[PDB]
Amino acid sequence: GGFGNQGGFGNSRGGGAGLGNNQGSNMGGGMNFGAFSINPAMMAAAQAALQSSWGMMGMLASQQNQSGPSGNNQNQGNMQ
Amino acid sequence: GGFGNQGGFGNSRGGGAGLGNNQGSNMGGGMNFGAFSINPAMMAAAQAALQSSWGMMGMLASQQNQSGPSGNNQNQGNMQ
Amino acid sequence: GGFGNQGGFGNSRGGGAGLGNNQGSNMGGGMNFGAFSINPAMMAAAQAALQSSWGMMGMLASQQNQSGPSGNNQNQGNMQ
Amino acid sequence: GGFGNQGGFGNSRGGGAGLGNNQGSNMGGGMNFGAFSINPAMMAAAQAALQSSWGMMGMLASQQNQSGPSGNNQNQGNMQ
Amino acid sequence: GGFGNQGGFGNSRGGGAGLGNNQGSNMGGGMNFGAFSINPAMMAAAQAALQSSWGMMGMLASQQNQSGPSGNNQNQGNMQ
Repeated sequence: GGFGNQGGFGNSRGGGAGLGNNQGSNMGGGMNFGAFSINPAMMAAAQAALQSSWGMMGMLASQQNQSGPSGNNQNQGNMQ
Repeated sequence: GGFGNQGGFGNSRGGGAGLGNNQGSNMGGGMNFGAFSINPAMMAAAQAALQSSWGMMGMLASQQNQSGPSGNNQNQGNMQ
Repeated sequence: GGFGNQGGFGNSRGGGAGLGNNQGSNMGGGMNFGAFSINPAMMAAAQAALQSSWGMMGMLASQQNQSGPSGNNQNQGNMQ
Repeated sequence: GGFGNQGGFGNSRGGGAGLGNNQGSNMGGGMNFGAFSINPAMMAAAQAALQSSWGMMGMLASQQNQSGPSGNNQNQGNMQ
Repeated sequence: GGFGNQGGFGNSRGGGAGLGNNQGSNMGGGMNFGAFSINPAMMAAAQAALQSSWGMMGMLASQQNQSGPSGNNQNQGNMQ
């Protein structure tokens, strides 16, 4: 019942793996995630823009504006 | 019943693997995810734009504008 | 009953694998996912634009505009 | 009953594998997914544009515009 | 009964494999999926545009415009 509720996860002998119950939100743009593993190796590189939105009885006569990244330089070295 | 509710995951002896129950949201644009594994190896590279939206009794006479990434330079090294 | 509800996943001795119950949302544009595995190896490269939308009694006299990524340079190294 | 509801998956001794119950949403544009496997090997490369939409008693006198990626350069190395 | 409902999958001793119940949505444009397998090997390459739409008592005096990817360069290396 009600409005906009979200239940719990991983309880009462929890188990499994994943991503769940996201409303109006953003996940990424250069990110690594590792749990319960042996000798993981991960590389990520991103040039990105992300925009998101959720509205109930709302988001009315409104506005959301974004200009992306422009004109940058970046250097990351080695890992031996 | 009600409006916009989301149930829980991985409970009461949870198990399995995945992605579930996303409303108006974004997942990606350069990302790695690894759990419960042996010797994983992962590479990701992205040049991207993502835009998303969910509205009930809402999102009315509104606006959502995005200009993507322009004119960048990026270098990532080796992993030995 | 009600409006826009989503049930839970992986409960009460959960099992299986996949992607389910997505409304107005985006998944991809350079992404790897690996669980419960032995010696996985994954490579991904993307140049992309994604745009998405869900509306009930809504999304009315509205607008959604996107310009993609333009004019970038990117280099990712080796993994030995 | 009601409007726009989605039932749960993988419960009460769950099993199987796949993709289900997607409304107005996008999945792909450079992506790998691997669960419960031995020695998987995966390669993906994409140059893409994806656009999607779902509307009930809605999506009225509205607009959705996309310009794709233009003029980029990208290099990803080896995995030995 | 009602409008636009979708039932659950993989429950109560679930089994099988596939893709089901998609409304107005897109799946592909460079993507691999592998579960419950031994020594899988997969390669995918795409240059693509996808556009999709579902409307009930809706999608009225509206518009949906897409320009595809133009003028890009991309190189992905070996996997030994």
